[PDB]
Amino acid sequence: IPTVTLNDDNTLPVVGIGVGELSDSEAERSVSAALEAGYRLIDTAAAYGNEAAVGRAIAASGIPRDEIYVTTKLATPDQGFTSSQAAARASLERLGLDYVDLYLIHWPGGDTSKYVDSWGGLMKVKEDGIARSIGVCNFGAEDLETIVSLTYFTPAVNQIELHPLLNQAALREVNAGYNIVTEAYGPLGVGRLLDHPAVTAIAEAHGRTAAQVLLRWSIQLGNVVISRSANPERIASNLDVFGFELTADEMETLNGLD
Amino acid sequence: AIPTVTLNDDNTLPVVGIGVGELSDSEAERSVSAALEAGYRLIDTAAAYGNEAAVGRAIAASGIPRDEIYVTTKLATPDQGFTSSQAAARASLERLGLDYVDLYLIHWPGGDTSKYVDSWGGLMKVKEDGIARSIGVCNFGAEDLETIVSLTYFTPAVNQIELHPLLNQAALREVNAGYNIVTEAYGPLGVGRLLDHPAVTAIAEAHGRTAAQVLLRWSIQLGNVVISRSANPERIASNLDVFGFELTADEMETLNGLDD
Repeated sequence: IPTVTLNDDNTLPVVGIGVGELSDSEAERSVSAALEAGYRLIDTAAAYGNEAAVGRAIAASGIPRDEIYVTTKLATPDQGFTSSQAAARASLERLGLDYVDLYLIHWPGGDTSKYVDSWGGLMKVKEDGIARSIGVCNFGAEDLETIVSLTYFTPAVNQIELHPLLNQAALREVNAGYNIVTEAYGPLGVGRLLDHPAVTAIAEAHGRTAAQVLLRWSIQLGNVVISRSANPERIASNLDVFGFELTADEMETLNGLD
Repeated sequence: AIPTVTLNDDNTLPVVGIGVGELSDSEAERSVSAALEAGYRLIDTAAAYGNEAAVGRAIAASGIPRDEIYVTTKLATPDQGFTSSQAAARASLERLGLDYVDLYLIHWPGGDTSKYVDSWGGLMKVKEDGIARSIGVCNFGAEDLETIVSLTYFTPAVNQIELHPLLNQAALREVNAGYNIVTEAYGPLGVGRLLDHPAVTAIAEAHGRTAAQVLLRWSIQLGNVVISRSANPERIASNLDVFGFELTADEMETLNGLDD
């Protein structure tokens, strides 16, 4: 499956699975199903409380470590320069891993000093080999300008809620301007977009599912797209989004919903 | 006691409810059963979800009097139209195993304006016939609302939209209030991420409440009906316990400032 090349020369798959709001057993099952299906990009977070579960599914998968792309995140209670560096290490211990592929600040917050410090900490985390790449979630233009101007180190990724009713055109421009990759989560709009008349028309034109169209659109925007879990049958279906492309007109239609 | 909102048609709905979007029949039956046992009475389903029969099985199985339960379902987009929406409402009732629904909604306006205007006229008949106590819409913008109100003279009771502190819909809530339309929020946790937002966590700590409880309480204090995505029996019972505390004006202001 296709990759994007990050500004630090590392690569990520353009699709992954997220495990937010999953219990330990649900998380472990979901990751294990996704890996069997062909997913390699796994999105977790310390705040989810299920890193150990995800680590267990990874270890049992029998897939080589270097083919898996593990993302986790700094929990908000652990924000800060010194504390973030310890937090990343604590996540590794829970995951049973020697490194993660991508490590993210989960939220900037209104205290600029805290997220600036967190970013300086994550810079040390990358330097130390603890994370291959570093990035952020839900940073606006001003938040990005602040870390770039004060630290001189640009995030690899900015993770944001993105779907045709919230297409994030403005922020994608800002992201791309800094050579930051946009990572989309919530690609289905809380399930509602699966019945959107424009989505259904395009799905029917291609003989694909509504979810497939939603995902393919996001991929064609240049996004890395994270699907929530899921079920073995739907997981396999969602991954099957590289055998068709949406036309310019189809893109324009979906682009006009926001 | 779970408080209600009073709709423009004089009917009332509980201020909190559970949704079964993206659930299998098995999951929906389990989630609705759990929610009802925990004290939820407002249930949000849709024809497009394909789990109406499962939801209806759970409602029937509960033994709770029908008149204490508030069932919402929705017109699937393939069924839009004046004549077809009236048939669709009845097909939903048959799947739900019910004689009426409390709230019946157009799922999406769509680019075909004639289609949703006709759907709206059909739903007016559905309400006239007693098949739905109240009728409304999802994801209608100001132009969509002006189109249906100007052409049909009948105002929706509810406008259901995604709404959380990173997408607070202040503008659409103003549009809705101008028409005396109740805003119904879904995705109140922002795909789960808001559970770890520093401002939410500080306010949760101030109250000795969970982050989810603060997020739902905020939405309630905005005047919304708030639908929670289906969760575990432990979580859903916790999420329902949002009426023994109140966010201060400062706390509201903080959570209101997150979407900029």
